[PDB]
Amino acid sequence: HLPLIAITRNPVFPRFIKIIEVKNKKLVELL
Amino acid sequence: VVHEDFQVTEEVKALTAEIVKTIRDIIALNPLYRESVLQMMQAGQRVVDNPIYLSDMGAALT
Repeated sequence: HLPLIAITRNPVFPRFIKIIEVKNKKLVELL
Repeated sequence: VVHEDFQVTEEVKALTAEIVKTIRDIIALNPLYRESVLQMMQAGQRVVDNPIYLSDMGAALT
């Protein structure tokens, strides 16, 4: 039960490492 | 300021990608300015709501 992650134009292909940076800090508090 | 654009804004962005890639190539081989500005604004960042201005900046480095 966690809020939906904000993709913000960051497609993540299967078995492919990706980096996400979102200006919103709320994701930082969740992390 | 005429900014006519096609209804299906799906495959046009592909061209834009090539542009920045070419731009990258330039700064990779014939550096002119700092690459930090390129890092700040990215195609995948979505903060670019004015593509014509991005094209103007790309032509500016010419």
